[PDB]
Amino acid sequence: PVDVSVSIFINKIYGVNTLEQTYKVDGYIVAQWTGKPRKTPGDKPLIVENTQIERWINNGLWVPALEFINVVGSPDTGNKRLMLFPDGRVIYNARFLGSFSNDMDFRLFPFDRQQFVLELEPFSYNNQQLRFSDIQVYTENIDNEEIDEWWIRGKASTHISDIRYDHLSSVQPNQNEFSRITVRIDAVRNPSYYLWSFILPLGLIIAASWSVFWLESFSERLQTSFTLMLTVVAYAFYTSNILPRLPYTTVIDQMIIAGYGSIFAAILLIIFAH
Amino acid sequence: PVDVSVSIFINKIYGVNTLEQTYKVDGYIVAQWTGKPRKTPGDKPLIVENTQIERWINNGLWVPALEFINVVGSPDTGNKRLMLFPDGRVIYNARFLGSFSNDMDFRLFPFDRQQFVLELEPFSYNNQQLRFSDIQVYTENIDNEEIDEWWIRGKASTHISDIRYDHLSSVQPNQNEFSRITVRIDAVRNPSYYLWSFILPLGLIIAASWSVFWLESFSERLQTSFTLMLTVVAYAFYTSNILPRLPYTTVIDQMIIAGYGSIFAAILLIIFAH
Amino acid sequence: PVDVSVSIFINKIYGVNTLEQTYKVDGYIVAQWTGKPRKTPGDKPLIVENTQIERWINNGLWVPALEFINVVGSPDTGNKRLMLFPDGRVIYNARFLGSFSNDMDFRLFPFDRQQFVLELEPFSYNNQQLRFSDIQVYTENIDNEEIDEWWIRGKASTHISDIRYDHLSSVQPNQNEFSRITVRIDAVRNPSYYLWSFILPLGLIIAASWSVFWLESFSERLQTSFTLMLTVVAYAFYTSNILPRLPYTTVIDQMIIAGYGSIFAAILLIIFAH
Amino acid sequence: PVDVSVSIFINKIYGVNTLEQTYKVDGYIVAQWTGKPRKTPGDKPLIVENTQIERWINNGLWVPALEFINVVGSPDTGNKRLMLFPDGRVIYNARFLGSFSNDMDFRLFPFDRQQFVLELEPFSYNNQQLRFSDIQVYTENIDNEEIDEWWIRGKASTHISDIRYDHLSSVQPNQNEFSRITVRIDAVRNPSYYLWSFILPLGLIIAASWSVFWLESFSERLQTSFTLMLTVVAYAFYTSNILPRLPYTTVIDQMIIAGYGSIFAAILLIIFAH
Amino acid sequence: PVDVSVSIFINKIYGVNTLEQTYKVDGYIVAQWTGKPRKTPGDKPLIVENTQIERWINNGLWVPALEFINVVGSPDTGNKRLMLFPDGRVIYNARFLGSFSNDMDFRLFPFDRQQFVLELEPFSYNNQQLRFSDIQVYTENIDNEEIDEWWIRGKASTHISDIRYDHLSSVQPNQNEFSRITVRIDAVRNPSYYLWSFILPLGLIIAASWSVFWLESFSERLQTSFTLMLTVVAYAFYTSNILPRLPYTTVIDQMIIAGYGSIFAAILLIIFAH
Repeated sequence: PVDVSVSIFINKIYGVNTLEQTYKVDGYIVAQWTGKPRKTPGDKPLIVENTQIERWINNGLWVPALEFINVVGSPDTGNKRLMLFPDGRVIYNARFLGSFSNDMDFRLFPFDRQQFVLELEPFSYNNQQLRFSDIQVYTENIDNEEIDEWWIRGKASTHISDIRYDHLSSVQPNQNEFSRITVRIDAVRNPSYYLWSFILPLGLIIAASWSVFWLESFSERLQTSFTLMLTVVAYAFYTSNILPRLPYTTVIDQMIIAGYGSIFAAILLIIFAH
Repeated sequence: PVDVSVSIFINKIYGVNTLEQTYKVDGYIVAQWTGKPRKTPGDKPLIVENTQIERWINNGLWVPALEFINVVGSPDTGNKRLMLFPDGRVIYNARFLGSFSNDMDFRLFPFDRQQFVLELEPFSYNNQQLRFSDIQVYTENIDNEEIDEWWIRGKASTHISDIRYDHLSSVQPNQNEFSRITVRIDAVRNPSYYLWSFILPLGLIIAASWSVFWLESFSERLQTSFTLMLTVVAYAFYTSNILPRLPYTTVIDQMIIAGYGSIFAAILLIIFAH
Repeated sequence: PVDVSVSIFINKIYGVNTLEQTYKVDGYIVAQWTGKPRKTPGDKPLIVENTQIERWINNGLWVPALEFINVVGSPDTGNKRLMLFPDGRVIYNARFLGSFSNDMDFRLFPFDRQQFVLELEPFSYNNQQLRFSDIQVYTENIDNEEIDEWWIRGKASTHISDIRYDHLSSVQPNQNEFSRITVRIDAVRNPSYYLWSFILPLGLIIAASWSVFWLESFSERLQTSFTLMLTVVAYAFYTSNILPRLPYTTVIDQMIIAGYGSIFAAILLIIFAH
Repeated sequence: PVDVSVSIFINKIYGVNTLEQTYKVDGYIVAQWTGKPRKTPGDKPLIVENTQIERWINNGLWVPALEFINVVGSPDTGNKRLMLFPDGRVIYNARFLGSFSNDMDFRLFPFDRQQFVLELEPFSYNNQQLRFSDIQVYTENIDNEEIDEWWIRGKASTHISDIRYDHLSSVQPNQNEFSRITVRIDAVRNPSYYLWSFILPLGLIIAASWSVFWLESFSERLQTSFTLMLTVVAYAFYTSNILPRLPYTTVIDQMIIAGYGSIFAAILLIIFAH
Repeated sequence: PVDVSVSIFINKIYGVNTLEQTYKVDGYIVAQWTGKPRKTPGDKPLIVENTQIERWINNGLWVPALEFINVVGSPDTGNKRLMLFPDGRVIYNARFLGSFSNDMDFRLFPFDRQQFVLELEPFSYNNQQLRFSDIQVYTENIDNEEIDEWWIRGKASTHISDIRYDHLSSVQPNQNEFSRITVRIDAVRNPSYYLWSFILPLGLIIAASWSVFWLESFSERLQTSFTLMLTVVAYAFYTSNILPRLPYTTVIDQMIIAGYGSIFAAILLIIFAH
């Protein structure tokens, strides 16, 4: 089994779409392994850039195809480098960009602590043919940065495991477990914008809804309550465009439901009084 | 006729757009068949990855093109593997991602029970040239998962049938029936978000619309009724962006129509009283 | 002139964007012609699938490029088949998907009767080099189906004509007329959704606007009339997102204008009374 | 210098996005020049279609790359034809589709008179190596047509000029001026939809805002004025989605500002009266 | 180390999306270096256009791959020219178009002064193999232009630095520093549209909110205050669609918060008075 040393450098993390539950990671991947010795022209190592790499693969060079498990669509791979050394070591450099997905729960939606997970795996070579030696993840550009509305905390966790694929067991009986690399980056959402845009004005709405019981009337009090109902509907307008359609309720959703319940409680209270 | 054994592994199902009536399925497809024996270098089977596969096809290797019938656009095929064995068996591995479409009725829109259908078929080889032996669908990653707002129930149904194409009968008189694989995954929509976002607040609107007949007046009662009309129009705003434009009416649509009818009934009632 | 028999099979028609005045047609195209006899290996016809077709074109095989005249962008061509027969006949099978455009008038917008037109034409071969023998259009999948909000009525009309190109007359003086195939599918819009979503509620708005003259007041009547004005503006909100920006007025637009005129007529009437 | 005769045929002009200030032009381009005589098989001219053209370029054939200067993104080039004649003349036919951009001022926004400009230029050959002889633009399909909301007036202007590039002066000292073709099509916007959708209802709003001074009250007059303020805000909602963010003000924008000023003038007037 | 002289010509800067914090730069890049002397056919320099360039790279020609560091996605590279001179000098011309990103702070959002940064760097060659001699940036087309809503001030700053990559230190111990070119264009936002669209009408809202204390009542004053609350919510609707979700507050956001605070201050003031 060929031992492959991966070095994932995260250039930037952007495009975090909470509705689609996806994010875009740009960076470079450096895979290194030792193969058969070769006689390159000159004692210096020879560098193969994009396209010229194929001629070498048609000649018979072994280059693994390292795919991303949790990618959405084909990754937008840019330039590729294949640096071949006389001794035998091969260094494969490539720039990747793709949309990655995660579970991404939203129980505490303004105060999310989500993990950006990159899963890397060979497409066709199992651990009896290709083993991952180690990975160092260099998240130096975004180690402590306020990317989008997200705070990156700490370093990036690295993990190497074996994944058994039961769909490949019928075609490959004894050898179907694949070496997988998991790269986890813990991210904390910045809650400031939601704090001054949603929670505080809806709190003012709740206070104004409490303030309707100071009238010595019944009809214009009803019109006031339905004006507040229209205002709460207005606040529920641009609520579903910031978080996905979740079966559970979040803080903004419970505040909207509390506003609806407060208005309807005022309605039933004045109807019971009448 | 070459017998081809397919093994569709569904990695994830996502992007279920109810307006477009489409969904995105990501996964791998494993086609296996036995051909002529060949002398690979070494007794071990030889693995061909993306691109190097073509050289083999130019040499004269028979590799079928398994298309998706119900796909929207070209599928975003990633890496491909062609694992050739000395004996003769050929294993074709490929990763697919495309937008698939189904009939997808919405009679009970918050309580949908839709089927995600994948149809697989050879493009050019009929059942006199290529027959599908069997398919095992491995939906283990999403067997019981809350993907998007959808619940996957049970396993995946497998079916192999023959499809007669009458447009190919004029060019191929006696041999125009094609072997087709249908993969059905039954999905149940999670109704919780709609339950606390649409039905309950519109029920409060209906209760408030009932509550207008407690006024001893005529003009401000009219202004109250038109304020409620504006509120129901506001609720009809973000109604057409969650389900497609259907000839029939659904539960949210009947609740909106009931609100409109209740307000107009109040209008005609107070006009008849005056 | 080579006689080419086309057989267009319409798999589905979807994505009918009335704002862009475009629609998406998916299906297969079967072109058949007789060329020089050839000695294929074996008496059976030889099938060339995607990619391997080019090698044959580099060898010198004559394969026409049948383009779509009214397409928007490049068509998303999937798999291609080239079935070569010993005798000489060549059958060209290809799967096409593209956005097509038509004139698509909207005088009676909820009750549209539009035609989906597919125009097929060789790119480089005129009728002195390539003539279209006949076309049979097999619209069997959508012969009577409720696709989107559209009803497909009857069969598909077929037509073969010669198109003179005056821009090619300066470079080709005597031979610049091209054989063109026009495929027309008559479609009827389903008016039910608009009937229960726009016409009926706006009729209720018109009735409520008539109902303002029952007040014995002047100021709160004015406030009622401007509340109705705000409601009509709300109904004009999600009006321009369902049909394109047309110089003429349609039924929804005339209903909105009638609502505006009714409110302003009420305003001028009460001002004249005062 | 090789004299190249261009013949641009405009099939259609569509997708005029005023916000992006871009438009989509579909059509064919016919470039013709005379080169070295060649012995084609047979006295008839030989036609090279897409792909087979490259083999000829690898053989050493001189085919210029005619780029579009004002294009947005890569043009969506479809089929290409290279018609080679025994004598020597070469005719290059290609179908282009791309997003083009212009200055596109909006001083009189409902009554725009904009020019659709296509700029064509060789990428690498200057006028010491490639000169444009003439261009005839055949805008016969859209000579007098109501495309989108735009009226095409007259024919298309043709112009051939030399463009000096100062960025190529350091690498090419004496020869850096390039022959450029400018194709201008004058377009007039159809003002009918805006006339019955924006100007007339906002005029009714202005009349109703004038009508507030008929009340013998102060509080409900204030509530009426703020209802009209909410209506003008509603009309300012779907105002910024039809024209881009311009430093200057247009007719719809001045009408909105006049409505705001009229309401605030009413407010200050009644406050001064009180 | 090969000295490479770059000449970046900025054709246009457009598509400045403040929400995505990205912008689109179109233009041409001219890289020039001196290599081994060659015997071209004829004393004149030989021009290689797109595609034919590869044959030369397969022959063994050294052409660097100059990537963009801050690009979003793959750049939409169009035509490429490789002009080879007898002496030895090679001129590489290419047209690039891609989405670039910057830090792009928005402390003074209507009065932004942002920098459009283009970072250019070889993908595989370090400064021991490729050194950047100089860069001249020719921003002559947009030197003083009102592109979008942005004013370009002055010329473009040029900078050449060495970037040490610590992720390449494990694979290349002593040689991992790369020559980088930074091109900065200072841009000033045009504040006119925001000045007459947001600040002035919200100032009128603030004045009207001050004007509520002129009523001798309590209930209709409350209804007036909640009508103003609904108007401020309406103004907060189309506020989050022009600037991204920032942790800090900007001028429009502070004006919205001031309106909310003024209305709630009026509410608490009249409640304290009652």
